[PDB]
Amino acid sequence: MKDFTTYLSTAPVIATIWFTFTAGLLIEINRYFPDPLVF
Amino acid sequence: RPLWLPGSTPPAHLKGDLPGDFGFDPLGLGANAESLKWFKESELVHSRWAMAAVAGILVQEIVRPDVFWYNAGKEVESPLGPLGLLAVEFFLMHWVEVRRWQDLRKPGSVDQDPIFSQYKLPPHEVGYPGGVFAPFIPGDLAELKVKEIKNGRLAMLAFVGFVMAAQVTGKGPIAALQEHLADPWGTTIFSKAAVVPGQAVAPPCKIPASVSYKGIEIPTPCFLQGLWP
Amino acid sequence: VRPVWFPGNPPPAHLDGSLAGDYGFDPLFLGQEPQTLKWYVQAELVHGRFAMLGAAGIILTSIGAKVGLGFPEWYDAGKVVVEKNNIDFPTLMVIQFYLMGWAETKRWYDFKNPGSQADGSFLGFTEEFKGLENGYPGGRFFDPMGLSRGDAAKYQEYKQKEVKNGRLAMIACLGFAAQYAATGKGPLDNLADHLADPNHVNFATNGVSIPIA
Amino acid sequence: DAALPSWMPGADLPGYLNGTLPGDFGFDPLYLGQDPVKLKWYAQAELMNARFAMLAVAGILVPELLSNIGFSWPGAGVAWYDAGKFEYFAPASSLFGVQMLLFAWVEIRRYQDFVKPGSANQDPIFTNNKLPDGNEPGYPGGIFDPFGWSKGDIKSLKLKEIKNGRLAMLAFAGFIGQAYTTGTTPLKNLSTHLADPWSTTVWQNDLARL
Amino acid sequence: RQSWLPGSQIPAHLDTPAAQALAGNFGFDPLGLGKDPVALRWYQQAELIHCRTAMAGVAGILIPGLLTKAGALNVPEWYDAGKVAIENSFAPWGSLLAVQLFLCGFVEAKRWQDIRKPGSQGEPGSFLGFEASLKGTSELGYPGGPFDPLGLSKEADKWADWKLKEVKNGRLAMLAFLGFVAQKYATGAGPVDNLAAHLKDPWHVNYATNGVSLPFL
Ligand code: CLA
Ligand SMILES: CC1=C[C@H](O)CC(C)(C)[C@H]1/C=C/C(C)=C/C=C/C(C)=C/C=C/C=C(C)/C=C/C=C(C)/C=C/C1=C(C)C[C@H](O)CC1(C)C
Ligand SMILES: CC1=C[C@H](O)CC(C)(C)[C@H]1/C=C/C(C)=C/C=C/C(C)=C/C=C/C=C(C)/C=C/C=C(C)/C=C/C1=C(C)C[C@H](O)CC1(C)C
Ligand SMILES: CC1=C[C@H](O)CC(C)(C)[C@H]1/C=C/C(C)=C/C=C/C(C)=C/C=C/C=C(C)/C=C/C=C(C)/C=C/C1=C(C)C[C@H](O)CC1(C)C
Repeated sequence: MKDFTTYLSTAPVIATIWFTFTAGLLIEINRYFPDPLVF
Repeated sequence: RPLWLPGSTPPAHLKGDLPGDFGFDPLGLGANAESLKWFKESELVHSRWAMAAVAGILVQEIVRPDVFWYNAGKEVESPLGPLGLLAVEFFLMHWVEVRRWQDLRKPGSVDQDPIFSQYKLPPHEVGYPGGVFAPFIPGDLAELKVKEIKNGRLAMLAFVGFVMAAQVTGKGPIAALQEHLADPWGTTIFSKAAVVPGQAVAPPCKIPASVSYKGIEIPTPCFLQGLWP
Repeated sequence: VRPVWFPGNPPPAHLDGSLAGDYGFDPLFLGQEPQTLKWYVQAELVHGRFAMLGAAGIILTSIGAKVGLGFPEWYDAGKVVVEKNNIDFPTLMVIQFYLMGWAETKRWYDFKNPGSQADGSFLGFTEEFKGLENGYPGGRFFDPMGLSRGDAAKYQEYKQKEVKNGRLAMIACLGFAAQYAATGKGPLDNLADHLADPNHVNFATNGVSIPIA
Repeated sequence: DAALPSWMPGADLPGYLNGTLPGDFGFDPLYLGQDPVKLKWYAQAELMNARFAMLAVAGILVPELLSNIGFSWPGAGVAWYDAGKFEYFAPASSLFGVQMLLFAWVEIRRYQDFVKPGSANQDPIFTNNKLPDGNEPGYPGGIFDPFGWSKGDIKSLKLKEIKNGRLAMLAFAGFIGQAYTTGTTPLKNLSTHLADPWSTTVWQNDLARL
Repeated sequence: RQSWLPGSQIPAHLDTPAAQALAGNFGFDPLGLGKDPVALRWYQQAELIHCRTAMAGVAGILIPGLLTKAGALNVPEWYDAGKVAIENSFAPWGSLLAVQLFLCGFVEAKRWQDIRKPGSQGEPGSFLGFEASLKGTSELGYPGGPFDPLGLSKEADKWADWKLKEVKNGRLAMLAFLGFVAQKYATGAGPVDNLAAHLKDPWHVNYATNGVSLPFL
């Protein structure tokens, strides 16, 4: 399990998870707050 | 030594020192010393309360057969208001229960009369005050203690039976006994209900759900009617 | 030596039979690490206790619903309670989250630092939050009867009974969810329907479990 | 931690209460008197609050007691909470200012004697007039005790004073509570309760408004 | 050792003897903004100023507001008192703000120079002889002289207690004002009105029912 977690801690896996989280957050924000142009 | 199961081994924590010790503890609730010390007083208080309650219920039905004990809290009118009686009972019970609780947690600390300095209870054990509380002790103390705990256990089961019979048949203890003695084969709990994988029949709750007491609507539901057999 | 989940296969090295309900069941090696295993033990205990309470409540309410007592089903009890009594749903959510947050945060920081909640910073209580073992918080508050501080063998037997009953309750809660999602009725209604005709009223005839049936 | 009287026979009282202060019964569940300086200040605060509450309860109960009998005077039917908006020889503001100046003088003198015992026993105008050297804060004596009542059992009298003061403080709190709930004077509440105590209790009266 | 989270690891920068001498030390610093001792000293001064300013403002909002509920006063709401006060005033808000900025800048600059160099305001022949009283005590942010006229800071036995009553209260006041703003943007009424509305029915009048604090419910 330690080796598997270390593999999950590698740069491509971490980048994939982080970008999926960031993209999901932005998509959900644009979904609940459609068409945001100004503050 | 008599036991609750002849030929069985009593628990290690039950050495037969306390009165009424019959080696009955399958759950091991009395394994701890402090827990056993607290439960001993709990059993003694429960025993005395149940004994007085059962005797009172029987005398109530004998003297007043037209008044149901289950309805005794509703069909009794006194010049003293219910809230006043509740306040008096709350203050007196609070005083005596705090004194008893302090004696339990701190033995030999509340034996002195707070009003008169010339009155003090002699040294005793927790749960057995004595002194002014025991003006006459006819016979041995250990034998009488065993008799008291046995009568108390019987009275506890008797009160539970009183409540269940009053909720299932709607009659008092003597009335239920006479009704059972009239038709013994058709008045037992087995004759009133039965459960099978295809049908589950239970006796109806004779106690009404709501009781009107000076415009307050006190709810009076039968104890665990859903789990009734 | 001890019975394992799948007979004939040796148990894993990280499961030596010391914990309660140890049957060497870890094919994915999720609890291979010691700290992760400790965290998972506390998670399983919390899950089992919550599932036991949920299963007991569901069974009692279903018993009252089957007999003429007016009880609602478990899948409608929340709506019935919030509508029958003037109870605001977000307020109840916030109150529950406050109380659960306090209790769970104290339990969490006790897991991170064992015995740290016994310093007396919470109203002066010290021995009531010391904690006996991981996931087993003994004391006068959580164990007023003192069944964990007397007769060690009985305590171990009760630990095994607790973990097994918790696992069974978790399976029961999953069964409640699946039965409501498939049949659409209460659990006791499904039990009565099965007892009426067990050869034709089961999951093989509900039309949802087996689509090719 | 001795044979001194306690508010709970058998309870483990704190050790900072050794019976030095009058009416020590070891009653401090919140441990507010742990700090010796805080306890020293709280003793004087309790004494002052107790004496003012005693004067207040006496001044609330005496006019109502004399009003219920044939005795009559200008302010008779006015309640204790209604005496503020009464017509006097001077406006309330003027009396408030005069009393604030007078109380400022006496309170600063009392505080001076509290921070330094025996430093305020001398009369500023008449140098011959003074209080006895043996004195303690909160117990002036001298001209304040012209009858020499303190020459006897000072401990028993101090115990009586603190007990009566605590009872009067609770009585004033009860006066505020009864005036806010029943909206009637305290002696009228006492008469109403004495008419039929079984049906006139705090539970019954408060439940009738719920 | 009192902690803001029983069982949490207290930061090392908040466990030093110099940091432990600060009032209200509960080891609360998750972001680690006080790791630098100089930054910690500056933030301590900022916290003291915020505590005193918030206490004065919250008192000026709560006490007149509570007296307005009764018949003692008639002070308007804190969010509307500025307009009412400037209506029947002798100066516009701009001129008043300019005079205020000058008067506040003078004392704030003197306090800033004292923060940079403790006791530097006692330079002889610089403030018409009043410079002798402008030297603070041994603790930064706690000056004497003209400040503290009653001399309650001379007694050390209660000193450590007094500071504990100043920071804590100040922190509470700092939260109070924050609530005063949030409530104004969630109910549209004053703080006393919100308190009375909640006391009338707490199970239905709270932030879970205002429709703003919980947009997902
Ligand atoms: C000196 C203490 C004292 C005394 C002698 C009384 C006496 C009385 N109160 Mg009262 N009360 C008190 C304090 C006191 N109170 C305090 C501190 C409060 C809180 C602010 C209240 C709030 C209150 C309310 C809301 C009401 C009364 C009411 C009453 C009257 C009858 C019903 C009742 O007793 O309720 C119960 C009284 C209490 C629960 C107070 C607690 C007991 C106190 C602390 C005394 C402690 C007992 C001690 C051993 C002394 C015994 C008496 C002694 C002089 C011999 C009665 C004459 C009712 C009334 O006005 O009648 C119309 C009413 O509704 N009281
Ligand atoms: C302390 C003292 C001392 C001094 O010196 C003297 C004096 C004063 C005398 C004292 C006192 C005492 C007392 C109080 C006593 C009491 C007791 C009791 C009550 C018992 C009971 C006891 C009681 C008991 C057991 C009871 C039992 C019962 C029973 C079984 C019942 C049964 C039944 C039922 C279920 C139901 C049905 O329907 C009927 C029947 C069948 C019938
Ligand atoms: C071990 C392992 C590892 C390896 O390696 C792999 C594998 C195989 C994956 C594994 C396995 C796993 C599993 C089996 C899991 C499961 C779990 C569960 C089922 C849980 C539940 C759990 C469950 C739970 C908690 C539950 C609970 C419940 C509850 C609360 C309820 C509640 C309620 C009620 C009363 C009624 C009302 O009306 C409603 C509600 C509100 C709804
Ligand atoms: C510690 C820490 C660190 C870690 O690491 C992280 C974290 C978490 C971030 C943290 C926390 C923080 C916080 C909480 C903060 C807050 C603060 C505040 C709130 C302030 C206020 C503060 C506040 C303040 C000053 C205030 C003040 C006020 C005032 C003046 C007022 C005034 C006024 C008045 C009288 C009245 C009129 O009519 C109006 C006006 C004109 C309006």
